[PDB]
Amino acid sequence: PSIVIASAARTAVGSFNGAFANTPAHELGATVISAVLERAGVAAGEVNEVILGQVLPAGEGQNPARQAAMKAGVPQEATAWGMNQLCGSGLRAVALGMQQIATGDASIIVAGGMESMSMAPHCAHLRGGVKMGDFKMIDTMIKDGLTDAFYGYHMGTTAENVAKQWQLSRDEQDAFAVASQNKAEAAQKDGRFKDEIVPFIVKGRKGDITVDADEYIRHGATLDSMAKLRPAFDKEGTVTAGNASGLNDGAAAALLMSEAEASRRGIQPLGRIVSWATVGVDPKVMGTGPIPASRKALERAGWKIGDLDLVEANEAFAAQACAVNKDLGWDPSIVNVNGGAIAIGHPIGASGARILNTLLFEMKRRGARKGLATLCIGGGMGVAMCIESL
Amino acid sequence: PSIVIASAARTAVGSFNGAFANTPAHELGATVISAVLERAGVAAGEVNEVILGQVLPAGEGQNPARQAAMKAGVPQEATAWGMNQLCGSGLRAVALGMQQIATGDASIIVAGGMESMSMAPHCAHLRGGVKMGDFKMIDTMIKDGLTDAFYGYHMGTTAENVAKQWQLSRDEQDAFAVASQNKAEAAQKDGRFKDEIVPFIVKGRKGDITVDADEYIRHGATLDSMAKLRPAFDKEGTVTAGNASGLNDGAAAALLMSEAEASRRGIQPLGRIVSWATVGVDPKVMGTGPIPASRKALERAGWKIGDLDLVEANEAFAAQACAVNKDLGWDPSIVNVNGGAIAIGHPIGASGARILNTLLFEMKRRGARKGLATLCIGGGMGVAMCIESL
Amino acid sequence: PSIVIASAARTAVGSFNGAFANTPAHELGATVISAVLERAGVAAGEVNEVILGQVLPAGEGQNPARQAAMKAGVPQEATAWGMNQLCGSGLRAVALGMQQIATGDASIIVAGGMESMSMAPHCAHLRGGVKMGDFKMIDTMIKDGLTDAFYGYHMGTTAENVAKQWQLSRDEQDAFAVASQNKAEAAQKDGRFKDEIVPFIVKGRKGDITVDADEYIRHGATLDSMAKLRPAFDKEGTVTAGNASGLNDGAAAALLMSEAEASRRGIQPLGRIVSWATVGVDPKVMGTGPIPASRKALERAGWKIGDLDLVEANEAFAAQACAVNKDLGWDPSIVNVNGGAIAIGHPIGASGARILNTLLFEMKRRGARKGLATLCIGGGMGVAMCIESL
Amino acid sequence: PSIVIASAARTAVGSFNGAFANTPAHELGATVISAVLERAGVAAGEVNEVILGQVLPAGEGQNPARQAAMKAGVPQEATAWGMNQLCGSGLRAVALGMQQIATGDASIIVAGGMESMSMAPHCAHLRGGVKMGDFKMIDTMIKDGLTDAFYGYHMGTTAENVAKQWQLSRDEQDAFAVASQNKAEAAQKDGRFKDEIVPFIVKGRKGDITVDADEYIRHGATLDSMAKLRPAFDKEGTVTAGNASGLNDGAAAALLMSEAEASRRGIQPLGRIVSWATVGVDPKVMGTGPIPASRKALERAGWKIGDLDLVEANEAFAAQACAVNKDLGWDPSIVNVNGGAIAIGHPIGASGARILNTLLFEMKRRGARKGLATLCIGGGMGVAMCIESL
Repeated sequence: PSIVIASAARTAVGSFNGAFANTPAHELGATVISAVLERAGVAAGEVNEVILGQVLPAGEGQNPARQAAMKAGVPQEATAWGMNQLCGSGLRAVALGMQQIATGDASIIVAGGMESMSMAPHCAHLRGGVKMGDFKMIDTMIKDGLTDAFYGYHMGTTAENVAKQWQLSRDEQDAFAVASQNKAEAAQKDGRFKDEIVPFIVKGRKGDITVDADEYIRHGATLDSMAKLRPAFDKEGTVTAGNASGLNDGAAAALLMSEAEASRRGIQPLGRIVSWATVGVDPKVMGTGPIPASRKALERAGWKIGDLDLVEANEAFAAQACAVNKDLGWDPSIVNVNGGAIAIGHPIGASGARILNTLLFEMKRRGARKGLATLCIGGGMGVAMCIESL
Repeated sequence: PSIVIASAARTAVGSFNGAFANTPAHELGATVISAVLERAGVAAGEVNEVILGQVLPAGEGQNPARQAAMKAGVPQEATAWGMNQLCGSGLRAVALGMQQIATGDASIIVAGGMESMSMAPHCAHLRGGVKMGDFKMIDTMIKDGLTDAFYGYHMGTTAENVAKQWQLSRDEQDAFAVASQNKAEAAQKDGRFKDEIVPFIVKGRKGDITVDADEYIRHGATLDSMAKLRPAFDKEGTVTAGNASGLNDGAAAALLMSEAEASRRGIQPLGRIVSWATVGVDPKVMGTGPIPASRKALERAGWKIGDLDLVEANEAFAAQACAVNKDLGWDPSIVNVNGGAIAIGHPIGASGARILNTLLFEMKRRGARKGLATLCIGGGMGVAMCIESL
Repeated sequence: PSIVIASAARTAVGSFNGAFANTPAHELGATVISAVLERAGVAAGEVNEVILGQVLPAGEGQNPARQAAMKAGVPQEATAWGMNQLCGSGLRAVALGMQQIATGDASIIVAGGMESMSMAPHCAHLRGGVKMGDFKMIDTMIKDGLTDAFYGYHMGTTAENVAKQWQLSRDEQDAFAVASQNKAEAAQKDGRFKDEIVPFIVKGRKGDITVDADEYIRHGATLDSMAKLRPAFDKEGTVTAGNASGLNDGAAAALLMSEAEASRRGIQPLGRIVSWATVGVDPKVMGTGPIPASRKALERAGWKIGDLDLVEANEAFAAQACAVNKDLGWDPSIVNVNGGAIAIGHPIGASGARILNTLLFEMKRRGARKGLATLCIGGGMGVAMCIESL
Repeated sequence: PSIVIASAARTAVGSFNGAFANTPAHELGATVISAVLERAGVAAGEVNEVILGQVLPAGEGQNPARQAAMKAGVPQEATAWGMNQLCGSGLRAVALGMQQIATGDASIIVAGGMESMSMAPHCAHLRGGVKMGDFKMIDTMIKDGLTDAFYGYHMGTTAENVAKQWQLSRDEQDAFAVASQNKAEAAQKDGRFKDEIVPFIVKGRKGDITVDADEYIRHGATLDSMAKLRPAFDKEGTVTAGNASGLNDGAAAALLMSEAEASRRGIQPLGRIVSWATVGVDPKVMGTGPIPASRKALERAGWKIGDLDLVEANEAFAAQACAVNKDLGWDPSIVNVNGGAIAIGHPIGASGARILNTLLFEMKRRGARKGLATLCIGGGMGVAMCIESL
């Protein structure tokens, strides 16, 4: 079996409690579902199934994958579900949709992710009732999204372990950070993010606001302002708000079919899924995930690391990203060419299909042939996908 | 590729705020992951992935699939993820595990679902603040678990939708409920749940307790206690607490590998998987989804309805249970043979793997060669899976 | 001016989440207002104002004193208000009521207090929003009722402070506690609380229940059972759940008018208010408040300590009650002759009027001429009142 | 006995979730206590008691009046208490303080009120527990401050009741409202609130901010802007956000002593308390409370309405302030000469002391001999006080 991504689409990535602050994740998904359809020239009625990565759906109601597909004009007769491999979710769902077609269970899939970190609620187990004493209202964003369930600290603490252990300085983390911002700023101003970003309409009482730009990219980000910041997690540490990714909203997806079905319907695919892999790692240093995963991926495809023409390797933190690129040995000038998540955002469920978009459209936009994606995952994992142009 | 369930186990279904009142989902899943590896005689180090359905993880921490897997002693090596096709999750998880192996993406999987409806919290989105006025704390079990996202009403009102369309009166639904309970109270006492139940140790402070019995099986269910219950959803309706399944906790799973690997390891499998399907229906009448799903999977297997020796059609509601039995027309006597969910419980995320357990052990018990599981799903879907024994 | 207490009444004191678990404090208040009126032969239309101490009114609605007055049939032309000097409240309200008559502003006042520690809610300030991170739902009973605002610790710690200062052993404290229980039991059995208690009807759904006995009094309390408790505030402490008072519900009040008015009406009053006083102490030793307050009240009356025939010294904690008794040196045999708050309970805003009721009805029973009621107060205060029989 | 007001002060009145959005009421109180002391030349060590009206103390900790006293340097030997007669509180407190002096129980009292409507929390009674389903988090500001407990509707509905009863047009109410704003703007600009206001320093991480101006007063308020507003309580009503007072934070107080004691110390007092009164009315028309309370206060003083030189009649709503003025018939030109609560705000427990401050400092500046302050009260009450210059 041979599967292509016929088309791809993402919302812009919103900043925490910003442009999308009150926008449910499935709203962002419904637009992205309609956009991949409209891009490939496929009708909504032809979709066999909608898969959406999503980490924090508490309070959005029954199966927000189905809400997203239904709002988007997908018929009741198709199916829809969500899944969760954390930061890996958005790219994994694409691998899961790829499997759907390989087995002869579906022909055409919409796969990706969607997150609204903004709309994640606070929660408390209250059925027994609280006879007396204070109790906690738990921020599900932190608890279920960013906190290690075994060691009880933030993801930023796992980045410190990795920084200490590869001997990455506070200066090196900030230089990779200021670089990521600079490459994103240059790309946005260069209209490199136009093709992939589908504009989203935030409906309001005293005004509709059209959002088609990444609002988290800081313009003119310097080395002086970076170096002034405090360590956010470790009191004598190195990882900061500046060289770490942020809390963000967005959605992103890809319409998948068999290669020959694309051809039939006169589509001109953005890429061909040659391989994928997920692998586990020690939770303390989850950020190194992308090393074994990208090496399993590459083995599965039959490529050496030096065959890749372009890479998106997620920037969860400046610490881990640098360590991944140090290990893998790929030319840093092909990595994250239009910047990284430190500049653009980290909408967790969406993140993997958010970079799938950036790589596919840049593979298009420079005539690259081979190209990989990879992301570290909390609790100790990595995921990757190899993509070959047609 | 031919894929076989080498083993299968499940916790007892627990009552709502009962024996597993304060037991998180991943503790029950962790018992279930151990008991499948123990029964097959396969170690945890051999497991590539853990795939667990779960509808209600809010509050539980990052990726509880990974938590259940690490507490099982499946090493950091393997990966693990959660997924959500609502009541269908537990069985879909099995189909997906089967998919990982069919595409050569892995060797050995443990697929199923878990659910603590008891531990599901109240929540509200409070980042914007509430400048003034009262607000609602939302019961996530109801909002994300049981309430249709489109018409905004509970699944017991979709059972009024189906009860009117197939003219199923109150005396027909009280007949199916008592007799599910009677079949369920006959199996539990006669030991027919023994094999498929692994006991769970509810760790306390002043007394460890061992649970190993479906506590939600009321003993001596008469028709006269059934007919005096008031309607629970529509004020002049036919769906009461008596002719519907309840809120419950539990976990349920299966070890997957190729037939040639089980054949290899000297494992006599519970059964080969021959097909599966999932189909969407009108969300108003969501309980008719097993009808299309059972028909699609029966075609993918090459079977007829008459070929089936044993069947689990999950009893979400008495209305929709008699609606699938009427349309599909299979012999009533070969279906939900040991009773069903009205009598056992409805642990949503795990319910799919709960009935699949019951099928595979009652397929080994009576010498059935063919068996279909199937389930209705909120938002309007169904899932089916055909199993032949070896 | 000479002001008398024409009549008094109180409810039984309810155990925490016991008989009165779902009864708003103003319902208890309304019954006691009705009772004082009946008992004095005074009509509700004759009341000028109602003054009710109440520490924990959150969620009860606008000015619960007014709610109580209105429910009791006191006319809309009268007025009502609440006040808060913590445990001193119910007694202070009586002094404030006396002052309305002394200054010629009113003729007829109903004064006392009311409290439902059970119905006190959890709260959080949510207007600003909680942009990110956990937050506490605060138990208002603990925070506004029982925690010192300066040192941050519970009243129980102030008790340890006094235990250490006065070198009071765990054995002396436990003895005092058991004595309280045994006195209260004996008094209850002999009918000594009948005159003071007005029965309260708890209106249900499946039956009304009449409460006319103090439910917190433990019958057959043993020294052993007290000796086996663990310290409740300091892990190497002496103050326990046993030798501390409890968390309780109740109301209590007095009807006041001038001595000349009672004579006009032919009323035989329960007592003349001869003096009162309130004084501050260090918050860390707040249990000592009764010492300066009592001495100041006695000086104002022109009485020596030895002139007192009966004393109600409130038992917040055994440690502080023992310190008070040691310092003042009054004959312990005339203090709390029918037991105290360790046995009976501590409904904060009501307590001072609860112990006035006990003192008044006992002084009548035994023909005692001179009495005194006193309490300690959180944050370092005392209140006392001198009463003489007519 | 003859009691004087030796000195007075208030904070600026803050807008809802404005300047004082995160300032607990006792911090504002403490600044006002320090101020009255400074202004009278009286030391904190000389204060016997502090009495502070406060409607919304939930979550603030034990007895915020004590907390305010202690922060201001008032010794632990003094006492303090809070009280609640709703909007009447901060004026009622002054009368209560007067009575402590008249009955010989104290020499020096600090009395007024304090309120942080901004900091009032949301709450819910959670001890029994929520077995299942949604429940309400109740805004304590609305529930305990602004909702009638008998009729279940907002104070603004009682204003509509008065508007209908007195036939007061939308246009008359709006004219009154604009006049209030324009009078307050003029007084603010001319420096008339400087004498009464003590500046309050709001402490901040990145800057302390001094607040010495009433921030709620609208500059350049137009009749057209008022006329365009929608009714806020009744869809065919007349009462709007514009012609109602607002939700506000502030504190305000008076230092009291005997006339002879002021003379001993060489203090020129702001006024002698000549009389006070409080009376009840029907809760449905609570806005009329000032009518019988004022008449009763004047009777007690031996004054005719025509004898008054200046009046502060608090403006909870235009409708009721108009009714009061029409009934009493005092010259509108001497009422609220510096504007009123519609413009300045309505910090509920502080308001009666805020208007007394405004009355006193205006009497001083214009040499007015006789003054009256009055407020309406939720639940159907009025309070009034008569003041004469020395």
